[PDB]
Amino acid sequence: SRPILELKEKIQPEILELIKQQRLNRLVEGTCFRKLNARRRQDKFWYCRLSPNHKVLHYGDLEESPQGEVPHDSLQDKLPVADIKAVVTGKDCPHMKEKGALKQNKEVLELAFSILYDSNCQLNFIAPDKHEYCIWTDGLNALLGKDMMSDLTRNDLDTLLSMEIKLRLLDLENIQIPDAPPPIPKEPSNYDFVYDCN
Amino acid sequence: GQGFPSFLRNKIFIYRGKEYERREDFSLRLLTQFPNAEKMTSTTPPGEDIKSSPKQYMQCFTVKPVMSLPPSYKDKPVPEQILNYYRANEVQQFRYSRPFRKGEKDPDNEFATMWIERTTYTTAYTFPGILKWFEVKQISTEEISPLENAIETMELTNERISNCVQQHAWDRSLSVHPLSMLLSGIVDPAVMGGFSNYEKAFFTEKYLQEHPEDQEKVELLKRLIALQMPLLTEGIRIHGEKLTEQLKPLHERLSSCFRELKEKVEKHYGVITL
Amino acid sequence: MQAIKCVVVGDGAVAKTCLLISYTTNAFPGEYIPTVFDNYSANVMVDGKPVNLGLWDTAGQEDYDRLRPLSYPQTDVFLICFSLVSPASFENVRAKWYPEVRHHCPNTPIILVGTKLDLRDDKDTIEKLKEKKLTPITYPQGLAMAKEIGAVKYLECSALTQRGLKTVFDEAIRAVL
Repeated sequence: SRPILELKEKIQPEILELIKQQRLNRLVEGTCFRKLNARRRQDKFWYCRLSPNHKVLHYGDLEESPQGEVPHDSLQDKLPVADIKAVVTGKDCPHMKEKGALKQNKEVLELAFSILYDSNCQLNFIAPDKHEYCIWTDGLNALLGKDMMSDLTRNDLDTLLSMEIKLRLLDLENIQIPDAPPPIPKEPSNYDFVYDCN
Repeated sequence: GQGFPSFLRNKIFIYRGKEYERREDFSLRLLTQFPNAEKMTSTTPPGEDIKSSPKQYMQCFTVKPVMSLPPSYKDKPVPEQILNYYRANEVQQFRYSRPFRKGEKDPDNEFATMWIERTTYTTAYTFPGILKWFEVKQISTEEISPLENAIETMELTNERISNCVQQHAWDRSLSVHPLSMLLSGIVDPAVMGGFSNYEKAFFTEKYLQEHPEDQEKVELLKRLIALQMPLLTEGIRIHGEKLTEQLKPLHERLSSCFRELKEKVEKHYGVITL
Repeated sequence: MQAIKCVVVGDGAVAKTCLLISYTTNAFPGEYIPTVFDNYSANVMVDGKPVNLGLWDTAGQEDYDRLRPLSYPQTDVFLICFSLVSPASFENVRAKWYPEVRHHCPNTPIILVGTKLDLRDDKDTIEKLKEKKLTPITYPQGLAMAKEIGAVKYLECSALTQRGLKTVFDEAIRAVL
């Protein structure tokens, strides 16, 4: 499958952009995200909806809505997508290093993500589980315009690339691809097509 | 810009924002309305390059709702409520003051250079309307001399004091903190003494060399502060009516400085009271 | 409907009045028109309901320490102020402003606020401070001072940019709320 593998991974980007566009859709539909230490009458659930334009984020201390995202003007309808330095994931979150009242336990080490903005403000949030944590980081990095960080993302890449290529080898069925490509027959220099064009 | 729609490119509109739109909140809302959300910084003048360039450029700022003309209301001692309604509604004129430095930037003083290039805006229709916004119809600039600015500042201060005095004179269960607010701020121009600032700016004979024929305005300043002092008197008496023990040192300071300024204007400024 | 008392002090070399008047005017940045009188007021909603507001513009030099505290009584919040780019302001506040403020009103929600937030990273200003042997003091030690008081908040803003300035005042109002 050496010619097959070359031809397969060589036409990569379409699945990549499809994955990322889906991630953007997932961010837009969003969910009621999770806050820090929302124990005493603090709304742990709260939606963070990406703009359909994907430039602003509708988020804030929204209520405990089990249905999820509600379309309206959230507590803060802006997150500046043009200046976010990064998102800190895991131990890099300072709130994980908190040793006082906001001690995020070791059971949320993989659920910690904070948006870097204003160079002094952070958005220390929690994910309900790993897969959506990685999904949100994926969507953010897509806004950041870089690679993805979900195991499920690699899963999707491999499975769908295999599906597409497996569909393509139907014309060459019972035929083989010489890993050394066939030599190009020489083209006569004249372009005087005796029969008409088109 | 040019990417704006046909009726939007190189256009200017006036928006009837919400009751408490801080400027940048409304700016954020407008950016939500648009891609290419970049904000210009030469707020007053347009950009000729951008009068044709793509990449839609915008700019937003609050403007002053110029008072309407309540008909058959010009002199009758009508209560405020109808006027406060007329402050914002049924309006078509809108102005915006333009700070400008004109003259020497001497350190202790700025009122030697202030020249306001106010910008009056007239739109075809009258807020409120079918649309929460409207395109400006005619644009007009203005020019204001430091004498003039001193004037307008002075009266608008006077009417503000009158307004607070009357609004508290009709309702008794009313906070006295605004009275402290004003009475303090006027009594001690602590950060910079506005009165002496007028004196150096215009009352000095130097200005009467820059403005010999234009001394018919410094006398207007004199008459306007002259009408100010009795308003300060009603302010002092109103405070005394609403005075408390914490305000007692405050009130005595106000009263002492008030009669000080009284004698000063009568003789030191030489202005004749009524 | 209601109003809130809120005092502001600080050394006169920072022109806090410029910030206050720019905010109340809602003007363009760097386009405020300075009046002649102090003690500004405004009427803003922060959450739920709009509130009236009154800002005590207090002169900051040492002499008026006899008249300034008489306005302190029954002030809902006070806003202590400085210049982020003035180590001398830090000396004055940690040494004079903050101590006497805590003395006069040991019972008041307090927020420390920076100023010239842009000039904290102004390279020419920073090099001037270095050649004048002053420090363009950064956030973390300001945070340390805030913890030293344990103020209900500490923020940094600028007048030429008004950044966080609305956040400053919303935090100030919600301090009572």
